[PDB]
Amino acid sequence: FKNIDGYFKIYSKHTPINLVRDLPQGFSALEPLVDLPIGINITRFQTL
Amino acid sequence: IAWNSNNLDSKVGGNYNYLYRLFRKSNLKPFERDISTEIYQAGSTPCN
Amino acid sequence: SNIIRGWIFGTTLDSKTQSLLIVNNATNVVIKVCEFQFCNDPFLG
Ligand SMILES: *[C@@H]1O[C@H](CO)[C@@H](O[C@@H]2O[C@H](CO)[C@@H](O)[C@H](O)[C@H]2NC(C)=O)[C@H](O)[C@H]1NC(C)=O
Ligand SMILES: *[C@@H]1O[C@H](CO)[C@@H](O[C@@H]2O[C@H](CO)[C@@H](O)[C@H](O)[C@H]2NC(C)=O)[C@H](O)[C@H]1NC(C)=O
Repeated sequence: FKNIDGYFKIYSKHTPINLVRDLPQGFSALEPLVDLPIGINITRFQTL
Repeated sequence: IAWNSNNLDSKVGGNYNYLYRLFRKSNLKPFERDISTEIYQAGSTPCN
Repeated sequence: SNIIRGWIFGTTLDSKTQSLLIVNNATNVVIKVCEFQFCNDPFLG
């Protein structure tokens, strides 16, 4: 998630895994998903 | 692009539909919109 | 099991300023920019 010059930019990627705990190793580049012209001052965030 | 619109937006009594921001703690960022209507505190002694 | 459903981004999150909601409800993906009075503990059920 990025916030630059009035644009909120989102990149993402999905991966199949088989584990129980701990963020896994490896490499995978995220691709552009969306670019929203919201024009607000984000400083904090909260997960739903 | 800018053009004069006296015929459309001027009223003989006075057209008060159009508004601007005269006070902000800090300058805006590029392509940021501020619609907040919060009583601007000039000095000390908070306003409530 | 699709527990994480979205996010809210903002400054004060209390309807004096504008906030961004990105939520995935059971049927749609909803993106809104409004003046929200968010709950202190938001969640889905
Ligand atoms: C974006 O919002 C932040 C937080 O509301 C502003 O930063 C605050 O600015 C006030 C003074 O105006 C300070 O007292 C706070 O300590 C600041 N907090 C943080 C976390 O920085 C910031 O000025 C806003 N930016 C714009 C361009 O309005
Ligand atoms: C997920 O959110 C969408 C949009 O907020 C809901 O769709 C709306 O539902 C109301 C209530 O029936 C309708 O009046 C609107 O026309 C719908 N908007 C659409 C379809 O774009 C949807 O119902 C929500 N899903 C759940 C499970 O609550």
